[PDB]
Amino acid sequence: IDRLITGRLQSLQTYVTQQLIRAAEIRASANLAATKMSECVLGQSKRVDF
Amino acid sequence: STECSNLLLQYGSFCTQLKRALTGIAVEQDKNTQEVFAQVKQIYKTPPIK
Repeated sequence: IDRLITGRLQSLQTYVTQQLIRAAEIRASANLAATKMSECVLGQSKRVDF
Repeated sequence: STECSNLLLQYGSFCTQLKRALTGIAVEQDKNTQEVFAQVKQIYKTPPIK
């Protein structure tokens, strides 16, 4: 049971760490979406290819 | 080694998750270089007059 506990804790830690990295990517995309609604929707961006 | 390859199957999909993460990384540098350098559609040539 300690072997299974260590294995499942390693699997859950891998899942939580990958979800943390993916949530950092989603947070970067959400900051980009907030910028692309403040500047594109709530304004007009003069940045080229934005 | 055959014995280590048999024992590595008991850990589930650790190697498959590692390969998926590295394949996503390797696709990601192709996407990075394409979004940095390939923003131009048609390739232009400099005339001989300089």
